[PDB]
Amino acid sequence: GLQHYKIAMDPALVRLGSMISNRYKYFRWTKRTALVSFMYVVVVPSTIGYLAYKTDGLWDLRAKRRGDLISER
Amino acid sequence: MSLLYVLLIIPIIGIFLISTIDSFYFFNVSYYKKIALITTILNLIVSLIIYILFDFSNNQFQFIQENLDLSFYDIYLGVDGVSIYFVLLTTIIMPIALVSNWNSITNNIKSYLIIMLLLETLLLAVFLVLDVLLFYIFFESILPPLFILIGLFGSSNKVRASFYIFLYTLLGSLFLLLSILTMSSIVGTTYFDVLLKSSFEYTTQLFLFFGIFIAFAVKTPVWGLNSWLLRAHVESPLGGSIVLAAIVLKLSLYGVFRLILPILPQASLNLTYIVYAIGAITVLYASFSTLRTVDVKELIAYSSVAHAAIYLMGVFSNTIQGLEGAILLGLAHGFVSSGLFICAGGILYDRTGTRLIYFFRGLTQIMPLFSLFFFILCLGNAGTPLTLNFVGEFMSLYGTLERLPIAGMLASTSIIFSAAYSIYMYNRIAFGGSVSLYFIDCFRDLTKREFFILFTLVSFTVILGIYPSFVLDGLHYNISSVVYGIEPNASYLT
Amino acid sequence: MYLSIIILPLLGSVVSGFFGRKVGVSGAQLITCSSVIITTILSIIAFFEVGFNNIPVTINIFRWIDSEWFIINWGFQYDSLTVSMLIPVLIISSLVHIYSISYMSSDPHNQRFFSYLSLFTFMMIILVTANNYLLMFVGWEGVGVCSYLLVSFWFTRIAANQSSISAFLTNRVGDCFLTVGMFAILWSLGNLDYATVFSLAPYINSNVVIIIGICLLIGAMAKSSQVGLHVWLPMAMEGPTPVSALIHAATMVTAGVYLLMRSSPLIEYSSTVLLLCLWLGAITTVFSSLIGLFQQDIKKVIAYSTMSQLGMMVLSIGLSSYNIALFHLVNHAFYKALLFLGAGSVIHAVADNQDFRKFGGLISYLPLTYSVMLIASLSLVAFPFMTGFYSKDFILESAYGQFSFSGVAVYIIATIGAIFTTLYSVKVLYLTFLSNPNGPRTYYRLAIDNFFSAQAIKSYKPAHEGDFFLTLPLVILALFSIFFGFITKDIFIGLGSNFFVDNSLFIHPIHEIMIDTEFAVPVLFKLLPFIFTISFSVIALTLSELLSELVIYFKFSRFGYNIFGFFNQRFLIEFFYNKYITNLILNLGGQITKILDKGSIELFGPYGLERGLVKLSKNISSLSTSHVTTYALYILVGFILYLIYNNLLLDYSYLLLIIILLLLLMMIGE
Amino acid sequence: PTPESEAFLAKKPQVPPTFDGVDYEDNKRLKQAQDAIIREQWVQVMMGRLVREELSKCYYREGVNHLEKCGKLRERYLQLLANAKVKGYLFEQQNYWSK
Amino acid sequence: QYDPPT
Amino acid sequence: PKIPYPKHVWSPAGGWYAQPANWKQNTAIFGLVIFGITAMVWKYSAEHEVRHKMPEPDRFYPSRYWVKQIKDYERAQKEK
Repeated sequence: GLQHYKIAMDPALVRLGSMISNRYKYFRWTKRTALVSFMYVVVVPSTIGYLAYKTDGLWDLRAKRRGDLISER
Repeated sequence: MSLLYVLLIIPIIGIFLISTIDSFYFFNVSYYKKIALITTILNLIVSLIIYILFDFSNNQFQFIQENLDLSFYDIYLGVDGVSIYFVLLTTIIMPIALVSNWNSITNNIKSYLIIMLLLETLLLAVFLVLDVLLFYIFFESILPPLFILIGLFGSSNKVRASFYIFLYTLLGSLFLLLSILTMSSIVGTTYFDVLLKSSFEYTTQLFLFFGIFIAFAVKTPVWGLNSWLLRAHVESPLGGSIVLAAIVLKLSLYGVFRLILPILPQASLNLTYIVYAIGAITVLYASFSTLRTVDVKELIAYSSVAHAAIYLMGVFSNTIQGLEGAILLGLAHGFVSSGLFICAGGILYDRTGTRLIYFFRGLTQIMPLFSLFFFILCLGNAGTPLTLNFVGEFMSLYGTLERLPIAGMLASTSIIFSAAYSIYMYNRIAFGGSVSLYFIDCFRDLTKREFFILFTLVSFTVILGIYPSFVLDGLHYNISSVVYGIEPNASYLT
Repeated sequence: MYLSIIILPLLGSVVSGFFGRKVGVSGAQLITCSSVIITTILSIIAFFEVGFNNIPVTINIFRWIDSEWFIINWGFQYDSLTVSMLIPVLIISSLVHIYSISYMSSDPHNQRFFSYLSLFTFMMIILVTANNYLLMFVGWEGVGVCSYLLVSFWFTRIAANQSSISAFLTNRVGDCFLTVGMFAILWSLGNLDYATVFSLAPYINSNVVIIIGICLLIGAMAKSSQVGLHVWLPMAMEGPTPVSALIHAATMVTAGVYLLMRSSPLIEYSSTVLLLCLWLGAITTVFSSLIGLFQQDIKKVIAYSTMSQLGMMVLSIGLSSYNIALFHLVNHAFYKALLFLGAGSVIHAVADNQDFRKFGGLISYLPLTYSVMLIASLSLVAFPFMTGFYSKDFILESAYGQFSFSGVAVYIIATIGAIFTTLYSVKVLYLTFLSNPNGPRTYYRLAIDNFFSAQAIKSYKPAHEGDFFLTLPLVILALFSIFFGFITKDIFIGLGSNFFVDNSLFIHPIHEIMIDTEFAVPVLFKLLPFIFTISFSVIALTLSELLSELVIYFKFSRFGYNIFGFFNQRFLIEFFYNKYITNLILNLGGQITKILDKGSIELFGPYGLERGLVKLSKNISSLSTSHVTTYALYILVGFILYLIYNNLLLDYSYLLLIIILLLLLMMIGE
Repeated sequence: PTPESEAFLAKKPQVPPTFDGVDYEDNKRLKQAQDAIIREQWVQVMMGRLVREELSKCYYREGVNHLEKCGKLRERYLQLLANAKVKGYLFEQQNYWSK
Repeated sequence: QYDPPT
Repeated sequence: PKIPYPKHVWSPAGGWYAQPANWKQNTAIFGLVIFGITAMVWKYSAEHEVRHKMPEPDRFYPSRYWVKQIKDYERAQKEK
């Protein structure tokens, strides 16, 4: 509610903020854009999850001396 | 009378005090802030008396009160090791949150002060109640005061933000509520002492895990569910933003210490690879986007999503180091996140009316004190040593790595990527030229109000960074109870 | 006393930086320099006490982290290695503090400056005096933040800003691997105190030695700029020259070297890491020496010399010879400091120009400055019987002494790197000093010739040397760069020296090469670098000021044009870094925050549910026409369907599908 | 040996650390069992913290000849390192192994 | 010279 | 020359070309503080400096005059 300092508000900068703010309203589904959404939301986390599952309990360093293995499974 | 109930009522006196003075003394709006500020200091004093009496090596919940008047929904209060620092953090932050909006709130000062005082009573009750139905009663009760607070004192798009914080929380909680209700129908109660010693079928644990995890993944927030945070943490008033990033975010982390770890042991141990996939993807995506964020407040808000993943991975690490560092990380995050919002939302936005980083450049030429603190705060956000943020990140990351090496390693990229956006923000605002030429009017530096809320916030993160034994000491014995497992040569001693 | 040399540099810096308003420029200088000088005097005492008498001393103030098996203390251990480390750090820091008194009397912010260099000094003592790896990481990140704060000291330089980012961000890239390595140390041993890692190291699993050893190898690359983690160092020279002397020539860039030496009891039980310590050391030795040859900045050339000497330091680590590494380490620091400091007075003489294309003459103008830089360069090029001779040359014999394929292979690589070391060594000396003038008149227009009628009082400024505060460090380092090598040769190198007898640098007898370094090597190879040094220099002296045509002919040839450009532009490595590493990060962030966040995440979520649910409900509102006959037909239809559902004994799935079908044909308009 | 100080009277477990032959409905008993099992795992871990303190003392005191004068303290640390870990009382409370 | 601090 | 700069900008490190008229007594005042807590550190350091090998009496040894771990040992050795 209070007043601030005087600023050289740049309409190009002002309008660039409007589009970044309002970009969510113009998203559509395309051949490209579903592929991007599919890679980063589905495939990539599925890749980490698959590796996490496949290498869970597999290693343990705790006090493994010479002549013993890091692996446990 | 329990000291714990003293904690819950003093803000109610403040609300009652604030609302009746106009019937006693056109009373000046300065007086009601004086009452609200003093009321929070009293809660801080009581919580400090409780810590000076607290025993760090006792399993029994402390500062409980006899009731012997059992109804269907009684309110029980308790303080053990895990919940006390969360209570301690809340009573430290709330005075600073009111001071941060000492001048910024102009209209409806009574309403703003009453909400925050109410908001304090509801937030303490979350860490103090002694059953899971009471936990849910107070973790969802904050929604109406937060809804009205945002849309009464918020930024331009406050209407969209208020609707996002209310409808994501409500939905996630309803999935949590279906799980809490299933537990109560099996155990016949929700009281922590009774409920913890109940076991559950493996299938029950898996389905109980979901609903609770749906709920805590919304309130963490993990990436892909985080759009309510970017709206409601930016459009909120500065005090509400401080409470929403220092206190409200940490109810879900504490809710793992009551609702997931002790009563769903098998379920957690088998579902960690989902959680670490979500957590690592969260760190990784929430860092790249905050690298490209133009709103200065949104960049600070969305770095919390980055850090909340690290201590979310530390509480699912089944390691005494991970669990402790996770509490330390969420404790330190409250100080540094609070300061960064003060720096962005309180010091820049007040002077300039804007939050676009395009308009800021080389403030170090004009604001030497602001540049100073805004640099320690940026280092703490980057987990630089001497900062409790570093100890929490280090201890969480060891626990995450020791539990799942690949996930902790993919979490360990945070050292590289949190410094990337924390210093890129620092050199764009403080450095990077003489001053932004869009300033047609020179800026005053930090006032004494600004200099002291930041001095406190960086004091806590630094002192507890040299000596984190102040928090670590009382955490040890009680957090031992939330581990799951046994050693072949130390189990079943006879 | 031993805890005092940790506190004093800290105390000067806070008064310089937080009360510099209340002590003024000269007070800030006097306080911090004296604190450094006092810390210098006690450091040399500890060297006489910790090392010569063989008494390591332990200080444990209080606990830092205490979680189950994890008890990290704010504790400090002095042993033979850390007193040797603290000599070049403290001698040079003091001299640079004095050198900056003259250097920056014109820079306004002069007392924020003197606090950073004394804050750098504090964190370098923390790094080397730690009991454990985690406390070392405090001095580790602390010098990294001190370096950012100094690289962007002129923060209105955008160039300093990008350089500061590169220094800060690149060192974090190594600090991730260092931090992950310390996680492996905590995992496999339960702690990271030096006494506990090294006592148990000879018994731990081989593979945990590599995984730990590898991680600290990457961390060494970032601090000690190596073949991949170096882009931050050459443009770190955007800071004031005093910074580059103390920090980016002699102290901060050997933090990684010190870590490899400190961890020798641990890393010595796996030849693999030592193997990569060897090959990476030569690859970075030759990769850097080549670059400096084609550099048109004196600061950026001498920066690339720092990496090359750093590269030979890692090579000896892979040689399992840490005593040579420490000996070369300190010896390189003394003269290399002077080389930057000598350049610094050069920059002050001219109007702060840094290009060789406008440098020349100055023999009569800067006699003292030329004399010291020659002294430093001779030790840099390992001219026989100098400070750098014993330290730099011994490496090659040590490299050749290990009679293996790798040792001989890097001897050629080191020697060809040493050949190019001579080339830029004379290039700096020739172009700046031993050549025709190439700047404007004002750099050389003395007052002997009148050349002026009414402007005799001013306009001369003929590039005079500096004052006492600028020249005193030059003379002090000049003595060390001549004699300090010979005096301490038995102290560090010797042949059977018992200086390192508290297990400060652990060496395993299975790969001892000390006796073979002196005996089995043929005499020709021992003196071979001397032959190349004296020879390959005169060709440069022949190719410039004697012919000055072959170099021009070689430049303009199509084959010769690109080889000049390719090496000048740093092997295009930063090109391959900016385009395919950081711009990639900046576009993945762009894809996530446009397509995903303010994108599909909203569309397949709140905005999408918002838009469709609004339409779905307008349609169901459309049936509410408030006409009684339509309403009765709706009631009769529901009456019909409830009868249909019941007595037909329909499966419930049809009812669900009917409702979804109705809801989602109600979604369809018209 | 060292006499037990007064502070080591209230926090001393009054019952051996197991869940065998106990009643979970007796709340006073279940908690003490949990406490006692926690007390032993923590003492065992802190034995490691003293053997390392003792070991570190030798490591400076011997140096070059450290691998052959205090290796006896070294084995003790490794044995504790392999066993002494706070693992909690929940797996004990919920599973019975019964030899 | 050196300006008085202000 | 001298760069122009604002006169309102309060700095903790001083500002642009900061030096007070009392840069000496204030320097002396601060200098006492550094000395005061240095020996304060030196006292605690001299009290906690722990060693395991004792020096020969002949050899030069500056710490024989302040540290405790050997001063008591030296006088204990002075008993025969």
